[PDB]
Amino acid sequence: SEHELHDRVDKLLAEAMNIEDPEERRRVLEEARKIAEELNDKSLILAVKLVEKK
Amino acid sequence: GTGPEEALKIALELLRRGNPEEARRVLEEALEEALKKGDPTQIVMLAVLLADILLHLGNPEEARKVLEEAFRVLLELGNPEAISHIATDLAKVLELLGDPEKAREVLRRALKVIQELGNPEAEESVRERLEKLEKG
Ligand SMILES: [Zn+2]
Ligand SMILES: [Zn+2]
Repeated sequence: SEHELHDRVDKLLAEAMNIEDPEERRRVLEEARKIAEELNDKSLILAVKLVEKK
Repeated sequence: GTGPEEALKIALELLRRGNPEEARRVLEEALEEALKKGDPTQIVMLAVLLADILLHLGNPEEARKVLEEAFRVLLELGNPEAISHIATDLAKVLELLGDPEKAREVLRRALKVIQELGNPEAEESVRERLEKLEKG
């Protein structure tokens, strides 16, 4: 289940990388952050933060 | 032209629409260029998506090759956050391949470079991965 959840985050982060509407982009990144912090997995949280910064 | 971001978007759609092999080839081509000319975030997300698609296609050794190639490049690009993600996904694929010893080596090498770069969040991230290795 954890690997499936990691995959879900990675796909949301890949999606956010090309989203043009800034508010749509925030929402998708928030979906990713939500999963990562619910898992309390520091590496997945940091994966979201890397893309948030870009 | 189809930059890394455009290739990610196309691949996500093709994967979801039942075309994983075509998603794979779209990312393989983009990653080839990003490894020479792309920034660390572009490299990371192309590589972790491509590798996971290969994993679930049943090609885990190809997934490892993709992550290992990206890992070697990202170790020199000065971004500890990018190193954390690529090493985490590489170590997990090595575990799934039945090679936990190389998973440890990957994480220990990532931690050493991250410590040299100076980023406590990236270092706590890789340390936690080293702890959570007791899985299969
Ligand atoms: Zn997966
Ligand atoms: Zn990942």
